[PDB]
Amino acid sequence: KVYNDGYDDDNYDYIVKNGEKWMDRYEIDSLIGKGSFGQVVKAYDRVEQEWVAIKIIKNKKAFLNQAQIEVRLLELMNKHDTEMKYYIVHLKRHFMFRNHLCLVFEMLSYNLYDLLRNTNFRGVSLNLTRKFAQQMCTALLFLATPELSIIHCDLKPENILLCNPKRSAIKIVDFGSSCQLGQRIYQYIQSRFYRSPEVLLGMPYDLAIDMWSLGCILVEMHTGEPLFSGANEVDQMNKIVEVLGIPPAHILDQAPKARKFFEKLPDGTWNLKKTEYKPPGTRKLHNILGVETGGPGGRRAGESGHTVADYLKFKDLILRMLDYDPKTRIQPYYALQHSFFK
Ligand SMILES: CO[C@@H]1[C@H](N(C)C(=O)c2ccccc2)C[C@H]2O[C@]1(C)n1c3ccccc3c3c4c(c5c6ccccc6n2c5c31)C(=O)NC4
Repeated sequence: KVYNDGYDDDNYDYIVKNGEKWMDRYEIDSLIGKGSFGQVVKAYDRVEQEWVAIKIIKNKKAFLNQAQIEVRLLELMNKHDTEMKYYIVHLKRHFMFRNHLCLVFEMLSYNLYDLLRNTNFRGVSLNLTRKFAQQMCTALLFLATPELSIIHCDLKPENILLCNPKRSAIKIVDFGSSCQLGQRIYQYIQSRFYRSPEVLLGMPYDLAIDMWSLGCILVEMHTGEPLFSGANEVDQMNKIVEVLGIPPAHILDQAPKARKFFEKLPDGTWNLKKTEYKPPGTRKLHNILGVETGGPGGRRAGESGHTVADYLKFKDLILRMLDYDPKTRIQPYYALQHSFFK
């Protein structure tokens, strides 16, 4: 039982070895990430004299073909001149090495989930959250470039990395599972916590599903907990409704999976199917954010930049991101014009 001459394990993953030299160029330091696609390695590039992250794709057609699509999107994105591209992780180059496709990315620092973990899931300031909010909106404006029209499709704290551990600059990484506007190919998409209503109801969707994700992420960044932490899709929708109420009838009348979560009563209105929740719309975002009670858990009482006014602008922006209708849900260009960023 030997795989690819001893270089691979039984999952077609490359057996990583610390200190290994590739092509008299890359000095492999250690394994820093792992996934179904394969592995991510820290390394030093002798030619450019810089630390890089090498994503080593499994030696398997399924995963190689997926990675070739990633490479297309990244190169497509990195070609565009506009400065909005410096919120996407840079793909420096790619190559084949002992039958594994290898993507060389710039090396970034911690991810926003690490950040939350350090606070013991109590969150970061509204002032830091604003900075992240603006940069993420700018990155979405970029993905909305008509010639790109890219749906990241899986936005979450662990996919948003800091450039430098002492600055607020962030970049979105991992477009491996990244949809693109067009004919619908997929329906089970996004990570559950950040999955939009249109996806849950099996409806048409577009770039607006990333905006939904962002709304959930920003609240999470300031409280430290996920806004909608569903253990399954029923739980997920039920938690969304707690805060936002029953979705509008005109959406549910069209929703193919409306009946997974709701029933249409004889009077024509929609209610939740019974399955431990607060009534629709009664777990108010106002109170989740602690608008008038000194922020979440009162921990921001007396910190500057956390007044009622400051919280009202943030709350308003968030609600416009969590619009049930993806046609009127706020768009990136308008997000950046909001009072919360002035
Ligand atoms: C996005 O981070 C992933 C890894 N997660 C976030 C996890 O394993 C986590 C899952 C759940 C909860 C917490 C972490 C961290 C690590 O490897 C992963 C696979 N990666 C990928 C995957 C796909 C494309 C690009 C990357 C990168 C990249 C980097 C990266 C990392 C840098 C430093 C430490 C860890 C680390 N990682 C990185 C990573 C990177 O610097 N550039 C691209």
